[PDB]
Amino acid sequence: YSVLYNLAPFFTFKCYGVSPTKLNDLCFTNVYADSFVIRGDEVRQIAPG
Amino acid sequence: KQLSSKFGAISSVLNDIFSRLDPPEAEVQIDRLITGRLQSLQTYVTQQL
Repeated sequence: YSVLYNLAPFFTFKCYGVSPTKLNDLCFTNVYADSFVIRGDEVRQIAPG
Repeated sequence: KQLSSKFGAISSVLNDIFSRLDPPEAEVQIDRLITGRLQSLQTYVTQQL
């Protein structure tokens, strides 16, 4: 997660339910990556509630 | 059984909160957990009295 948290080649990185600082410390089973493109007007909608 | 209460948090273990969540609001989460357990202890002490 150094390329995601420590380094920022991507415009916006935001974590809601997990700590972005300790991403490398946690261990989980699997991740389901969803890749899709939104225009800049509706990118705010990617958030719970 | 009072140690198993989340008290509105995401976990019942303070180590999990410290190693899982961002410290600037993990401080508030730990404060809420300890004040809930302190209130439970106060209620138990009043019952004992």
